Amino acid sequence: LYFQGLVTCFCMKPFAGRPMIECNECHTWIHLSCAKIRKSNVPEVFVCQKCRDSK
Ligand SMILES: [Zn+2]
Ligand SMILES: [Zn+2]
Repeated sequence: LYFQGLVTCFCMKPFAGRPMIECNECHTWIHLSCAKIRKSNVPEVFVCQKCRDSK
């Protein structure tokens, strides 16, 4: 049950045992649902919105 209360996603809500996905570039852990990813179609490579719009 580690990191249960840890907030890493941009939505400011904690892990809470919800499915997560890591940005391939900034290494931030984002909620799978916040990443707008359907559980039936999880990409090999995920890049968060912020990294996509870098600089
Ligand atoms: Zn989130
Ligand atoms: Zn990123």
